[PDB]
Amino acid sequence: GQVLFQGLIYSFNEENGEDSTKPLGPCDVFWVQKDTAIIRLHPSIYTQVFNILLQHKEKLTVQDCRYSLASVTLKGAKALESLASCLRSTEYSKSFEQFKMVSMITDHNALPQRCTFAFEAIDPRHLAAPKKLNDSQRKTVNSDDILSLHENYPQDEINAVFNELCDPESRTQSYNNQNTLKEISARRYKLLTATPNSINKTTVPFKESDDPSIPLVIIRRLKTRDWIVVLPWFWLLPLWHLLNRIPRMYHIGLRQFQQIQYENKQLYFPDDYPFTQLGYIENSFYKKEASKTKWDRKPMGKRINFEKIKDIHNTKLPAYSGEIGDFFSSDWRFLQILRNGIDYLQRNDKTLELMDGVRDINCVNDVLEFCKDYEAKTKAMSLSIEENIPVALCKNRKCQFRTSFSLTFFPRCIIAVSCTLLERGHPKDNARIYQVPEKDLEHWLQLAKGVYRPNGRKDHDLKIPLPEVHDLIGFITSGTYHLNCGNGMGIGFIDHHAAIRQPTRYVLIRNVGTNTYRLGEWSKISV
Amino acid sequence: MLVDLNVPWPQNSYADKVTSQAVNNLIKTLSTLHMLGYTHIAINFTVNHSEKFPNDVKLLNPIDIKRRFGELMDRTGLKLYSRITLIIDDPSKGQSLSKISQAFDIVAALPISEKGLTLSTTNLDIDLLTFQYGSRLPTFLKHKSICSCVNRGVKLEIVYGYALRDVQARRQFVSNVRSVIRSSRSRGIVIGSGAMSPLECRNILGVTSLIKNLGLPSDRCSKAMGDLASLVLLNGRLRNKS
Amino acid sequence: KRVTKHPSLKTLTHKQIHTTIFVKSTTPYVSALKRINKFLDSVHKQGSSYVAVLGMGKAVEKTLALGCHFQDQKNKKIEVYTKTIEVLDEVITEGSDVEDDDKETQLKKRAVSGVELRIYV
Amino acid sequence: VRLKSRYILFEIIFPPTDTNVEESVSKADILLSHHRASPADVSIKSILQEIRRSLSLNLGDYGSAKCNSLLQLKYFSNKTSTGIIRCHREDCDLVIMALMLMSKIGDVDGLIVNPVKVSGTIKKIEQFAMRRNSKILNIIKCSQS
RNA sequence: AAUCCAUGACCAAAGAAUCGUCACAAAUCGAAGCUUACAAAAUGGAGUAAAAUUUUGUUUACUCAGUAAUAUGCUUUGGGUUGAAAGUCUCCCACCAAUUCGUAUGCGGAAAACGUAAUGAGAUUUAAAAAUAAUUGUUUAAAUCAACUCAUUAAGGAGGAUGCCCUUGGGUAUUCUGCUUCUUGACCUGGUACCUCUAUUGCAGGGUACUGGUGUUUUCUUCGGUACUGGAUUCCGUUUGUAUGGAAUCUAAACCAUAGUUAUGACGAUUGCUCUUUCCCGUGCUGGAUCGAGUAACCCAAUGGAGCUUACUAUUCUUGGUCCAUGGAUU
Ligand SMILES: [Mg+2]
Repeated sequence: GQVLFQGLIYSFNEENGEDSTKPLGPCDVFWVQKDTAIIRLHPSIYTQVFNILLQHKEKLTVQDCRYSLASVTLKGAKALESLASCLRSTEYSKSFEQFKMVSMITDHNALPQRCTFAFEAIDPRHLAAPKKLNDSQRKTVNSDDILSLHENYPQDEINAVFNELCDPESRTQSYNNQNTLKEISARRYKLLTATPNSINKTTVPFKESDDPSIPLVIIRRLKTRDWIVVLPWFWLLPLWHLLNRIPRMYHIGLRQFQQIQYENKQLYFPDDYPFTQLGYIENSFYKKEASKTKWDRKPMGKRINFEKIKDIHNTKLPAYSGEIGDFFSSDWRFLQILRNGIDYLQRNDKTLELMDGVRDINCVNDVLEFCKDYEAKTKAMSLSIEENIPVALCKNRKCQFRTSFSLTFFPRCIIAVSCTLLERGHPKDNARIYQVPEKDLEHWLQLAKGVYRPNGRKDHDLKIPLPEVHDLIGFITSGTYHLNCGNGMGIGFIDHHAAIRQPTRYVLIRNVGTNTYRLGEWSKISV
Repeated sequence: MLVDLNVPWPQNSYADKVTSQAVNNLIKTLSTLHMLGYTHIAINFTVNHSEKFPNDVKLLNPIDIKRRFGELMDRTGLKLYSRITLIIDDPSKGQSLSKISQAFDIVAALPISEKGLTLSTTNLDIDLLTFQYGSRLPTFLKHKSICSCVNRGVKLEIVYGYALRDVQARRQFVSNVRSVIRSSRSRGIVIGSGAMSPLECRNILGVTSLIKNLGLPSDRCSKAMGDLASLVLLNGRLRNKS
Repeated sequence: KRVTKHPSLKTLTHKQIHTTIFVKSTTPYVSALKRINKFLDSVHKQGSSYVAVLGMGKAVEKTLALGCHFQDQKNKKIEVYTKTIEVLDEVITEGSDVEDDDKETQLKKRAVSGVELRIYV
Repeated sequence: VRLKSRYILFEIIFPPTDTNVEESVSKADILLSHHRASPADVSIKSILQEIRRSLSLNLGDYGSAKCNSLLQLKYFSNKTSTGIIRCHREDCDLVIMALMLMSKIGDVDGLIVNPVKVSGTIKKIEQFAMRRNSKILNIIKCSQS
């Protein structure tokens, strides 16, 4: 079906008879003619992908496309109604016959997954004004047309356009006669006097000899829910001009792209993805150093004091006395070492004690001291020698979830979940995710059901049952007030062992400086 | 929602029979309270501690809201409750609360002497404590008794209606309400309107501004009034049912 | 058997979408009242006459509730119409440990009854 | 640094103080018997003088001097008995208490002054007044049936 | 001359955070949001119980989506918001293989009457500041330092010399020779040669290739081309050619801020910071606990972003460093 998908790429490394796989990141792979495969992804990891590909090129042909093929993304409901008014076809084609009707659908989710329309379009500067297409069969649009769209598909012409875009000879021939703005203005001025002296034409006709044929590609993505149009490098500017010329189109940026992709449920390679190598490495570095510089920038008595915050954990320990993790970044090294120490404690004996080369730990304070001395040693040289958090999206199905004194050797897999606040509270990034205890299980259930005042309104003015410290199961990376539902959406990553531990889906959220615990429910995301 | 807990009934004794004009004036003033905007109304009936209580249960309340105000209740859409205050002077002619607590919903008191305050703070199953704001207070409002009666749950009731009667008693009412605010330390303060005429009832904004300028913070006024009136209505209904 | 359901084809020109509330099954009552009041106020500056209220399936009951609320509360003429909605469902047909999400697809039409509710000013 | 103003909306309500005449118990009937009309002897300088007298009599000398610096009646008409008085944000509670303590007019007796909406802008006051006027018509239309 | 202590002068950074409450099927000092309509119960759903009917079929009485929705409620935030909202400062917010600053010019930058780096000099006796465009109460300097202004240094690769760790060798900094970085373009006048239109020619106008010249380019401040960017509906032609084009009627909107039009209110409670008051272990500890005060000043948005300048911090909150400034002590 040659449909576009967005999956998780890996860096495979097999010399002879040994295979070790590392999490690389995202990628978009597309097949054409069963032999031409295109792979598009982030440049920083694209360099490594190209390197590991060129390392094995004895029976394989590689082609880089960084300054000869480009793509632009459209989002919204009326995104295709302007792309149609901008694009014009050179001669009759079935791809355009389907795209014309698709432009009137107005709903992207109604269309099926397989929808790729490619053809040869006219120059964007050829058009004077963005004239809209024929709109008279708008009412007679039923499901039979969409049902037939999956059957009727011109594979031949679309494959020819794809092969023309891949081959570097036709891609260069496309630049045969690239008319200048002065030439187009002269053509528009000479068409003022045509042989039919009855109709005013402001456009200019197409020529089979003195005109360049420009190939376009249009693909729909199911995950990002957007329409990506691919076009050569030097041809993108004229299309972009006429696209932005539409008075319902603004330019979306990487920050607004982040807002959009955070809106639905989606994730990011550099910022959100905490388990890949490049993403987590540069995330931890850049964010930690930036926050630390902004923190040391302000003087004493002017910044929030993470070190001195009372009433954070019940039965306070004399180890940190402030924040348990890192003051700036959501650190998973402390999380994994703490959980490893807790697992060791439960493995030596059924119960855990709080207060009493490296010592044989008998209390969680020794685990906190181990975390602290490890971080103090790390304060000098590189961090993350192997990893801190992997992702097990398939291994539990592969064999099983499987849980001598290192505390930092084996990592702890995490699942991508989304926690939604069901009551009063506002989340932020680098937030802590705690698990609801067993003794105070009915109080949170009653708070989630309802507790009103005798006046009638809700009641949030009560005493909070502060939980213990050994309840860290996750960290929220993208915490921002959700505007699509009216509550606070939290994008975190919880542990699978603690997910199976609890018999309920309730979970507590806390900030990095705030000492209040909000209640919510998390939902698993299959990404 | 707003709650009024101090609507007086035009009848002092039990031999006192009601007059149709008094019932009409009470209907007028309740309609005016509902017009200014209210949800809960609790009419009060005054009685003397020296008067003989009847040997009845079916006749303790000469109100019978169901037969008189039961039509207004489902027409205009409000509620009415039973409340009785006790004008207590000295420890005599009494020693009966278990039979007056089952008939009515809210039980109040009106101490006017030295021993009256002590007996009100000692062994009286009361909810609200009311003082004579019109005339002078008995001796002096101190913390030793007020703190002890507020820590158990009994609140102090303030009548902003007595001020709008004449011009001379305004000074005494102010000097008494400020003493009550200074002694109670602004925790257990509930307010009511003891007006019998529809010309002496105000809205929430005016009353709030008055009590704010008289010595009570804006948080105390709102929170106390609303939640404490709702809670006293709730516990009265609960002790009436069970 | 695994089968997913996509939404129904919505073809709105420029203004039929504006003066129209699509009542979901999870949409609260008071939010619907607020948005209906906003639409009722903004219609005659949008240039329409009525406010469309479309709901299908589980939300039909509370859609009729919203209708009969404004029927007598604000004394505004209401018009109820019974329509049919065709929805496309994507099912897997039987014909290697592969994820069930990435499998062969077949489209099937399903007709459901729905209520359109117009409110005048 | 910036002059902060705050307008107060007040209404004159006449209670049906007549014990010889029985009254109908409903919403719109009491709304109509409470919003009947204002008397002819009603003006802006006659209400401002009365409220100034009441303020000087209840608060005192300095209490009236501090509020009478920016105490003006911006908009008021006797047809519906709704007025908008301008005052400062510091003495707004004092003006509300003075409106509450308004006893009677020099010639007209038996009336209540009700403060409804208070804010620091006239646009929102006008919007709330229009909303209240629209809400008033609903019970009237419902009861006319 | 070295170190320490106290004061004063000058440069640079930042503008503490958390919780709860406020009547009206609507409200508040305000604001936003809870709308890609379905519980696969529409391929004319799945079954149970009774009567009658020679089974079907028909009439009554029920079960199933249960993680179920819960009626003006509910969640969020709101004056420095990128530390100055302040200020008669500058600029972007349509393109233009080019009469359109076609500007490879120290670096960064789309631009900036923009930031910074190395060297030399300067003070109404000067390139220019004073005692014949913006801003600032004082408004650069004029022993040395510090600050302002102006005048030079084009990007990358290769060879030699010097200095440092190091003495196979390699790395960094400076300086000299020198190559690579190539869109047949200041503007304008005259002559010659070729082609097209005005429907024969000499001639009239435009384009291109070449040569010659300062040629009154003294309007020393904008003067080039193209572009219907709100919404609704109707008419007509089409496998003879273009697979889409032609034209018509009516309205007025384009209304958009994780503050938005001068609104950002009222108090209560908790944590943190400065100095002083005392105690303790082990001198000391971003140590703990009381007894207190302070949490300031400059000033406030009206479309958005960047640069610069100017106001701020004396018991009227703070922090870091420097000083060929003085004061005391030791060597
Ligand atoms: Mg301004």
